Amino acid sequence: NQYYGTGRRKSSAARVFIKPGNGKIVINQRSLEQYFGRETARMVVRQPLELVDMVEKLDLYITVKGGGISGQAGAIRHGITRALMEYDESLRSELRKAGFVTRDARQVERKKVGLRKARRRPQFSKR
Amino acid sequence: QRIRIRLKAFDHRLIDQATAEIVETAKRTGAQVRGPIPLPTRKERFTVLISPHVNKDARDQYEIRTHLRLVDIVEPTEKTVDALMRLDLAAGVDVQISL
Amino acid sequence: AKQSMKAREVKRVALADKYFAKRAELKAIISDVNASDEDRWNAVLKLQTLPRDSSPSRQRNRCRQTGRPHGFLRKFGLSRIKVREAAMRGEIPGLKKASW
Amino acid sequence: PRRRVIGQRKILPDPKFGSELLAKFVNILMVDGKKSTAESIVYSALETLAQRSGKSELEAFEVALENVRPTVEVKSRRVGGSTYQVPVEVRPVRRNALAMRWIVEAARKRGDKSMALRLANELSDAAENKGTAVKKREDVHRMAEANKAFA
Amino acid sequence: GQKVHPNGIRLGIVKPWNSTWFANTKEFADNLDSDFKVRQYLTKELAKASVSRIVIERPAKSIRVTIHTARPGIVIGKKGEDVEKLRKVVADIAGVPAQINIAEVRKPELDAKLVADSITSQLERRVMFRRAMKRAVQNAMRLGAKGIKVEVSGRLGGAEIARTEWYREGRVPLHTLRADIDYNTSEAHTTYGVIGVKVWIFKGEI
Amino acid sequence: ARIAGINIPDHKHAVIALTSIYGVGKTRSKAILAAAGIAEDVKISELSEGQIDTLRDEVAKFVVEGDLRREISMSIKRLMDLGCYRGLRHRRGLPVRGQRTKTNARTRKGPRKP
Amino acid sequence: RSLKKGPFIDLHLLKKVEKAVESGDKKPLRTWSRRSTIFPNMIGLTIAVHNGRQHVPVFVTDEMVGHKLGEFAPTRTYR
RNA sequence: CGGUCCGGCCGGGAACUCAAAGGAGACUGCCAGUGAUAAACUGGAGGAAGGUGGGGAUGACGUCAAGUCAUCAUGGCCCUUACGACCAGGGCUACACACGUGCUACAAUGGCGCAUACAAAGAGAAGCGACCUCGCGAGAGCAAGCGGACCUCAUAAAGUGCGUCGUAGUCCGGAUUGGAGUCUGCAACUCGACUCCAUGAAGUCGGAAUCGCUAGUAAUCGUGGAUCAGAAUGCCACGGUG
Ligand SMILES: [Mg+2]
Ligand SMILES: [Mg+2]
Ligand SMILES: [Mg+2]
Ligand SMILES: [Mg+2]
Ligand SMILES: [Mg+2]
Ligand SMILES: [Mg+2]
Ligand SMILES: [Mg+2]
Repeated sequence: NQYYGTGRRKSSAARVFIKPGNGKIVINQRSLEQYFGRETARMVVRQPLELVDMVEKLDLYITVKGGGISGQAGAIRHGITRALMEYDESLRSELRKAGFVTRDARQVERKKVGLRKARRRPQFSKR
Repeated sequence: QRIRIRLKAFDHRLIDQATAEIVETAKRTGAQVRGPIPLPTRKERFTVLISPHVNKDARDQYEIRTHLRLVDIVEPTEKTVDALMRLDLAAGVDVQISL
Repeated sequence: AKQSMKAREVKRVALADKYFAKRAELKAIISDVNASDEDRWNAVLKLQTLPRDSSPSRQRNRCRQTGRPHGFLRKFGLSRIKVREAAMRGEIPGLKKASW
Repeated sequence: PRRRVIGQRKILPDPKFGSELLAKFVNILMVDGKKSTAESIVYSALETLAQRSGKSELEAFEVALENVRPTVEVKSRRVGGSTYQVPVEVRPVRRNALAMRWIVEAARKRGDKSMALRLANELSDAAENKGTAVKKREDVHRMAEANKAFA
Repeated sequence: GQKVHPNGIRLGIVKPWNSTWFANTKEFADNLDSDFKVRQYLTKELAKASVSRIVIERPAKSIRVTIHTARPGIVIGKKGEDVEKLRKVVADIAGVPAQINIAEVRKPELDAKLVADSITSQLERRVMFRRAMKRAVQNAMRLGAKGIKVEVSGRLGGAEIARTEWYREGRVPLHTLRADIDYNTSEAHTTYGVIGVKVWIFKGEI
Repeated sequence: ARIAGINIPDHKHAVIALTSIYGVGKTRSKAILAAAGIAEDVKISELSEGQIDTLRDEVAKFVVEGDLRREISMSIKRLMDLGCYRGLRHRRGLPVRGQRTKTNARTRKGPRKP
Repeated sequence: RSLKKGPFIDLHLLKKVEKAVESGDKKPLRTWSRRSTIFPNMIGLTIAVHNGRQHVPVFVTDEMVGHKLGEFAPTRTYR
């Protein structure tokens, strides 16, 4: 049976499936390099596969909807780590230290009445 | 074939209680019942100026949540059709019959 | 608003359904058909002879109680002030103070 | 910062070499929240600087940084109507932060063809200590040795 | 400062709506003006009949008016004599058929609208405002209210400089959403202007 | 290089070099090089006298330079002699199209004076 | 400025232009119609166009065809 | 998993994303240090979340005879063959100027051309209006679906890939004006929006002085909505990068 872990950050939601053998990455029926045009966004998904060793040890079928580049990439990082604990559960110690277990609750703040943006207040005039 | 019931109500604890009545009445009188399916709520937001004259930043922000429920009954048994038709449901719930 | 300004709207509605709903719409679609009559129509001329208030665009959306021509909401048919007044009394169904 | 005694946000290291100091530098250069185009200018300037100075991309940054890094600065203090400039010893963290900030501000004030070129030539001038950025550490030094009595 | 309507803020928490019907954007405005027009008729007709609340619900293509009153006998009449003449014109105003229900208001001295309307009707008879307020407070506290607050604003007793006076007995936690606060207004149209009555009755938490 | 209205185009790319004429913007410059069979990303260098005159004959079709300047000025004077609103404003040095004069109308009025 | 599908003209003024052609040129034609487009059948006539208070008499010319009657009657007094 | 027009598209599967109702959870509870053994603070463990976790709603007695008799209601006063009422045209859009709030800039962290990856939240029958066809285009003709997690508005733009311009009042910047048009509307002269062609102002970063913002904030980049026949650089709301 497939090892599953859900990951999300911002408005992005990523589903991660783990199966042993090879070092393949398929994101929404596309390759890792084909989907993300940034190498910084490519390295964040490679992050869980550093502390926990993998070169050609296990494959990953991943799908992500919503948000943007860093949002989707960040969501996948959380998913892999959740699928990794699903497979062992003793990997929690190494995953906490790196801060990948934690869901980043940072969402965009709402626009408030009287304000130009979320916090940006219109220019003040004394006289 | 199949009978499609679409429920709309501004109150949530009124829609699923009237839905519970439709699902139970159908499954009791021997019918195949799919759902209660919870469809997305349409949040009609409104922003009104709270002052009768001037005071642009002072505002009241309201919403009208329109809750949606889908109940699909597979077996149109005469024991089920007649049981559902003579059912007294909350006056604040709109029922859409889809054949 | 004024009783006269309220009455002026009743006249603008009565004439909107009498002509520009069943008669003036027929001559405006005609003044658009390229296939038939490209010069001798008189439909553009006979539209003028019809009362002015009869046009639907000449009507102003006014608060259904006070007559306020400003701060109108179609959803309730009232101005922001009388919307708030009824909202707080629970006279508007499903409407409550929202926060997100 | 009156009552609240806050710490400091630990930022993620550089995606290329893994330097926290460079991650501070890309952010300092960054404008309009465009990190992609910001690291593209920092990496192109580092590629043109290390090549035209004899490799060691981490060390070529460090040589230019040691010349702009200040030791002392003045703090404006109104005691008796008059505004006194008190000389104060800067902390190691802010030492680098001021050094990096002047490198970016001096390269922005340059007249070259690109920001990757403007940065490289400013990092070249700082490595030999003869630019607008090393002069900003110099003016800060003359201000501190003057008000040396009010220490 | 300015306070939030105690009824409005509690709608959905511990307070119910006065309009329970559902409608789409199409007839929402048409129903709202029909609601205003029906309440307007009934408040004018049943003025001496102590009407506290009016609830409108629309089952399909019909209107179901639930008149909350402290004097149901005068509203009903001689074996439905008065209910029949009311329903007949409610159906005319609304367009759709009408069905009027009468809900008994047991302790009216605990109803905000009825307390407020009592102060208003007293101020128009030339009673002293301080006496009217104290009587409203005392009657409510002796009948079980956990608290009461009554406010009268503008030209009190004919005075040239308008004042805002208030009497408060018990607990009135206006910040606790959980609390049952019954709030209503009334206007006394006096020979020397308009006097605004505001009543808050705290009945207990949850 | 010298085309139609006396002007001497620089040794820049064909499409930008042709915009130098008064009466040819970005659209006419793209259409003139498409009709004469010349590339847009090619300089004045290599463009022989046989390729210059074929563009001169192409640009001769539309009113350019001095011929266009008098045509624009004629329509301005026409409004002015007519006595129309549009003419009374070309005569008063104020915004003709309808723009506000209470404030910001400095392009037409010119720089302010106390 | 408008759709090519028919230039606009008021019927009360168009009938006044017709009556002036057959019966010959009279005194200035008192009209409030500022929205009407000038036609070739107007050249030579004196149309008194309103400004808000008085009727500005304008002698129709061939170059005036296509323009509105209200362009030759100033609405705002500026001195 | 079975079948492929390689489209979840069709049988199916209720696993997962999500939808929306109910419920759990975080309390200085644990440990340690500081501190009058107290309160509390600091750090750590566990935990998705840690010290009111993030945001909102909530605004005490009262202050400024502070704002609103032009939303409405109303004591008093005033007009009542007129301060009322109807109509056409005009004005609210005037322009020697001064101040406040904004948008767009002054450019290579950028302009342009082609190729292309990734949202969120809304609106809709007197409506949103696809596909197809015509027009450089704004649009127009023809005409499906959809009172809507189904259909439509609607291609997100920043970003990334390649090429070009090479510090120039410029392939920056778009004002102003000339010519021709589109749509809505009885009707676009005064005084609408938008398109096409041409024009190519000022401005190369702003004196004295001054404003916002402490984290998913500022900065920037798009998207939707209310009003609305038509008329957003305003307002209200939304996520992207950060
Ligand atoms: Mg009135
Ligand atoms: Mg209108
Ligand atoms: Mg040109
Ligand atoms: Mg929940
Ligand atoms: Mg509180
Ligand atoms: Mg005052
Ligand atoms: Mg340009």
